[PDB]
Amino acid sequence: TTPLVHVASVEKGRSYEDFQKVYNAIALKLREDDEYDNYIGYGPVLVRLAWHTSGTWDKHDNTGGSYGGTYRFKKEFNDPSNAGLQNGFKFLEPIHKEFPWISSGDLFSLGGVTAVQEMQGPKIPWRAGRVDTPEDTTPDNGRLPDADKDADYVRTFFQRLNMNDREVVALMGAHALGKTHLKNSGYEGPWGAANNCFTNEFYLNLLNEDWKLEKNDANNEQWDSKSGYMMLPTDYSLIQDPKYLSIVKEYANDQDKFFKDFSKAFEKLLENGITFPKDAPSPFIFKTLEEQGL
Amino acid sequence: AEFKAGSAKKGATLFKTRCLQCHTVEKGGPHKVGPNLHGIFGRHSGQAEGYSYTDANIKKNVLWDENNMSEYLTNPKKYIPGTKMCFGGLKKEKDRNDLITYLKKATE
Ligand code: HEC
Ligand code: HEC
Repeated sequence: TTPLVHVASVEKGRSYEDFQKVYNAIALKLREDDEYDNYIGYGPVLVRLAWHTSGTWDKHDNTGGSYGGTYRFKKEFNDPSNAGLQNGFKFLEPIHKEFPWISSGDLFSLGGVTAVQEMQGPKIPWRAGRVDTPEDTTPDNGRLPDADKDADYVRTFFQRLNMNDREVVALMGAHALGKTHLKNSGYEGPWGAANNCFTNEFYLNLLNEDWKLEKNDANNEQWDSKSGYMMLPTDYSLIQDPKYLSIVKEYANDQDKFFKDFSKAFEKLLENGITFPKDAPSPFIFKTLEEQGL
Repeated sequence: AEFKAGSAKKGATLFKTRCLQCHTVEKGGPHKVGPNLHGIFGRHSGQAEGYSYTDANIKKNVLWDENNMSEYLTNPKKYIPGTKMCFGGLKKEKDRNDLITYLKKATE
């Protein structure tokens, strides 16, 4: 008859205590398997995983998005845009086996929320209820952003995710986490030095480092600084565009502000495409391990 | 925390894998993301000449020794709230002892 709607349905009897148990499981494994990627740990790749699985959404026909958890299928799993994400998938496998009742999309998104919180970032309210959909619902590759582009490209790309200037700049601050790996994306290097702590370092480095546009070993160009950091062409476009620059500057000078906006934008990202019943529960705000005397 | 002598070799590996990213240990070595650590034991926190410390680190005004260093490395932000050093900490005593045994030697 007409267009797709995805209704949030949380499994019977499953509530906040259940999901907090899953959060804890991820947070614990994040601490136990700490050697990954030269001790950066799996936090950054989990955040990138939550973003890539949600970022396939197209607001115009409601295809893609985190709802269906389709990254588990071949086509999306092998999207070149997802090179390296297999690591986050493997990290979460045992977790899913311990908690078989949680949906795939619910697990991928919760993984990003847990990683952000456990890396001392802002609390990200989260809502359960994503439901696995058949392989046929797997979007084709090509929906994630190219990093070799400019501000106009970034702005129009994010319009497809219903994101505005503020939301775009805030979400990009996640690049404070982890690093680019030449074998994965054709780009190499960290955006900063505090790779596994969620801060506003991305904006600070963008504004305070001396950047030089250079070719890397994969023959792509990236902006490099003397400190050994890098910025993708799309990251640097945030100080090339005037509108974006003003927001970069305000986050560079106010982390609490960045945190609040990032929290709102990341949850929105994670919930795009999802219709939540009006009688559905208020979003959950999980306690960190630290907050549990753990 | 109470330091107990350990393995300098294993401590060297811990340092290389967990600290070198941001710190050098040789005398006259350069500051990097973090302060060069030569002469760290016996000096007060935030006194490395030429490095821009956080306000919190300097105010801790801790005269570094093997014991409070062990306490610090167990949970940096906990011991010095607001420090900008990004590091969750070495939770195992054995790990902290091997590392400090090495640091005592490498810096000395
Ligand atoms: C960055 C990602 C770092 C890693 C990894 C480690 N350290 Fe660090 N350290 C770093 C910074 C930026 C600072 C400054 C803190 C501030 O708030 O100003 C420090 C500081 C220390 C100190 C105190 C030095 C002093 O007071 O003179 C010590 C003793 C220290 N760091 C030790 C150390 C060790 C042994 C590490 C690994 C186990 C280690 N650091 C990691 C940045 C980074
Ligand atoms: C809110 C999350 C988020 C957003 C939005 C985001 N990224 Fe990232 N991105 C990450 C994280 C975290 C990593 C670090 C992954 C790691 O260390 O394994 C990352 C890594 C990457 C990498 C390196 C991957 C590798 O391992 O080589 C590329 C390239 C990249 N992002 C491009 C982009 C582009 C282009 C955009 C949009 C213009 C974008 N990212 C938006 C979270 C995000």
